[PDB]
Amino acid sequence: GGISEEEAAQYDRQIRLWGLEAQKRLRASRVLLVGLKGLGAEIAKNLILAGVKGLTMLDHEQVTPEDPGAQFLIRTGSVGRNRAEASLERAQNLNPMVDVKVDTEDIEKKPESFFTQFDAVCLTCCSRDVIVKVDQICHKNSIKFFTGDVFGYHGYTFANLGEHEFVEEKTMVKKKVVFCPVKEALEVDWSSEKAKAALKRTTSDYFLLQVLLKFRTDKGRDPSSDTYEEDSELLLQIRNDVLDSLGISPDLLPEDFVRYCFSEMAPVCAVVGGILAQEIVKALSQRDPPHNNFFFFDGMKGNGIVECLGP
Amino acid sequence: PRELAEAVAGGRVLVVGAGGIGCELLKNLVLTGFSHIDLIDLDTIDVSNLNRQFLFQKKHVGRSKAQVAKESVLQFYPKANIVAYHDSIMNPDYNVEFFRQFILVMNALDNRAARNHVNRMCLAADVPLIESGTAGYLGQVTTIKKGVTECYECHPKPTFPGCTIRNTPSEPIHCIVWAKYLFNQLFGEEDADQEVSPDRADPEAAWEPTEAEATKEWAKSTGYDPVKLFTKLFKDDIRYLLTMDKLWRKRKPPVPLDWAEVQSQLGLKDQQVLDVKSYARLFSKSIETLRVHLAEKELIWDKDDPSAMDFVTSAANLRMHIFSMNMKSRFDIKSMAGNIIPAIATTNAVIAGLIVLEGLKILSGKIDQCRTIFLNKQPNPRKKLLVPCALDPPNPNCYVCASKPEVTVRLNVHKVTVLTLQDKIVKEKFAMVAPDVQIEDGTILISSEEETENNKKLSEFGIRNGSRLQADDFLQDYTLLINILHSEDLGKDVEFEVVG
Amino acid sequence: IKLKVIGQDSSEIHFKVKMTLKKLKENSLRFLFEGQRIADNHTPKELGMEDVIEVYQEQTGG
Ligand SMILES: *NS(=O)(=O)OC[C@H]1C[C@@H](Nc2ncncc2C(=O)c2cc([C@](C)(O)c3cccc(Br)n3)cs2)[C@H](O)[C@@H]1O
Ligand SMILES: [Zn+2]
Repeated sequence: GGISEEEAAQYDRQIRLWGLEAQKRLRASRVLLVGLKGLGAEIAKNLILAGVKGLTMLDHEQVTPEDPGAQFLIRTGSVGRNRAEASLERAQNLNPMVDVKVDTEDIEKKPESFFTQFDAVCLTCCSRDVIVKVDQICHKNSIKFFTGDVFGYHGYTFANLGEHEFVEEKTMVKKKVVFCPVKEALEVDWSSEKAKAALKRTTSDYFLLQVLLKFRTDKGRDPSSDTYEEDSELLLQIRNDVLDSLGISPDLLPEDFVRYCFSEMAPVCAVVGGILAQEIVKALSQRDPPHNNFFFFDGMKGNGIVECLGP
Repeated sequence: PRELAEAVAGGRVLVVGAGGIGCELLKNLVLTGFSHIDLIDLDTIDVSNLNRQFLFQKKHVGRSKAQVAKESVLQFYPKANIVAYHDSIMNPDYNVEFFRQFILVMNALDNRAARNHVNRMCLAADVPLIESGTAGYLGQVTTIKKGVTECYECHPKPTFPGCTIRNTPSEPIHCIVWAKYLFNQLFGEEDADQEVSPDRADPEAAWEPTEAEATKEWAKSTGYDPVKLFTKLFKDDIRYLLTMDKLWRKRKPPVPLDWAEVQSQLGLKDQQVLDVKSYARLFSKSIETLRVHLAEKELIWDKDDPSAMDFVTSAANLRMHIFSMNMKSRFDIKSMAGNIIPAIATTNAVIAGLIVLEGLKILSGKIDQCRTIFLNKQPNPRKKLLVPCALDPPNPNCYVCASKPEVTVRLNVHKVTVLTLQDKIVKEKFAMVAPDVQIEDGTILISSEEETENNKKLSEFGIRNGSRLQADDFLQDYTLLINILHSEDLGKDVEFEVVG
Repeated sequence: IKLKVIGQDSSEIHFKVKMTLKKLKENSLRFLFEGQRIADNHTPKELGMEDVIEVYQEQTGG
């Protein structure tokens, strides 16, 4: 059709799932991914295999000694190399049909015009301040915005697809779903009787995220298992302050949560990266209802929950 | 944590399958710190694999999946210890002692028969098994542990009448199945259940209620001549069919096709539906190729052999035409004939991540916290996209994992051969791989070592409504007692039945 | 009670049964109510059923 014979042969098993028109939409789409750590590498791998037009992998950090000894896009012994540069050869090789590019400059320093070339932006390991900034830029220019992160056994994804139209098989029917800004999503008011009732059925993973975002804001990094005792102590204090601040019992997040939220566990990257990449695919292809607006994963319980928070 | 890390760096694990789930799972195990892995897969890499089997690139097409998966992993982690087997897990080299090597087995299979075998091996060896599967956007994981959980076969698991295929097709699938049957009749193992000629004894045909109540040779003798086959199949047979006047009182008669008459009549290429002439030409072309191939190497039908696939496409579309149905694209027919499961990277990635999380809980001595986890496409009413459920205890009535299991089978002991018992019943229905059947009477009936060949009606051995058989699979370390009932009111198409 | 069975593919059915479950579920499916597996001899009364039953098939690809 509008794809070559080689592409039809390669993409055969997914064209049989989502159709040739959806595959053609992916083929036209360019994605920015920020952060090439465990979760970012999974997302990159899934998007590149799916056959997007292009993926720009942006990371300004070096591979460090504390980074895992095994990383599937990075050769062992790359301590000190820029992480996106270190990821480029293996990532490109997953799918030569995709234009895979590297950017080594800090996302914070990027002008608003840098974003306009992309159909979707996906942020991993970024600060709350950065998430809000880029979501605002994406809303201006109608760009699909995603963020996600993993912490120990837990992980999350968030989407802001603005006013999002798609088709779904009942024959296709066209539907619309409306998302809110990430600032609203992260700053829910738990005062009203309505909110107080919502809270009963809200996963505590949403407060976990608030605690971990504030750690990242306060420390400039995430909790690390090398500084477990030091980081555990501060996380407990942040739990107290964050929850007290929202008028919620600190005990909604159990006291031993610190045992389960450290480091990047590869299977958690795979789950969270699989869910996030597939939402990107759905959003780009405008096929099937996207999760509105948070997915929370707890790998101890095997729970994966979709919460609509913000409005 | 120390104990768990030591278990993981210590012991040895087995991954059965190096495909969509298997490649993801191999990666996750290595990055999680599993320092000794064995990986088995019997297949070679195909271009259709490359949208989701990310350890394989185009240059690897035609090499062993398992061997390439290992090579690819060693490029990002040289210290991994991986053993790759280019082999089937069904091979008797993989005996109970082989399985006992492992602290954990993980399935990454795409069919039930192999999963049944692995279930039995893990029960025999008393090694925990993580079972999993995917299809499209959906999938699931679960843990199997002898004496603690249901086994893979504790619950019953989820078919065309001969006469609807041979005489009265009304759906494209009937025509597709007919063409597969035709391919096997012409070039494959001649099976009696795959007859393609009109059925001369069909209840709907018979006028009185007393009677209603009750191919390769020929193609060989023509040199596999396309035109002669076309006429026999698309002309001669249809006219014969039109004999059976009762059939066509109700429904649209089929319309026979004549070779010379036919000869003088967007999405992907393969998604186009061609005209009758083109399929008739494809049919001819494909036969001439297949006959040539049947001289170098009976053939086995494979959706990925262009000629075999073209044969089935053309034959089914001509038959569709004859019975006044719209013809179908090669792309559609490939799905249906090949039973292709649509598949993508993300579903397999999620399932593989869950496999390892379940594995960690097992090896951490926390099996009480293991779950069956379903992956949904959309959240359930409790907002759950991944739905965990507690593990169930062994089913006391399971025909596999119970103490001394027994089943009951109703057949006709006078018309059922000893080959049908080995193949349709003990091998296929009950999933034994290397079986040994003998009568319960103080009389070896089937032997593992191929002996016997019997392959004689059953009643000619001292077998009647009440006899009992002792089927062993020593490889599977599994014994099943089969109780026979006899009957003659089974059905035109039901040759045996497992009594429930 | 009117009950809703909902399958993975979003197939929504309105059933209608009496509160005193093998007949409702009418063997390639497993049936759940808010987390818990539905036995053949389960009753709505026994389960606190007013609602929605979820159905799950085992996939065999990989
Ligand atoms: N889901 S996927 O298709 O992406 O990947 C699945 C993976 C499973 C693997 N199959 C396999 N691997 C190891 N051992 C056995 C198997 C089998 O599935 C089977 C082998 C047989 C027998 C009886 O050995 C057989 C039957 C018919 C032909 C042949 Br040759 N052998 C039965 S089932 C697939 O290759 C794939 O990579
Ligand atoms: Zn069992």
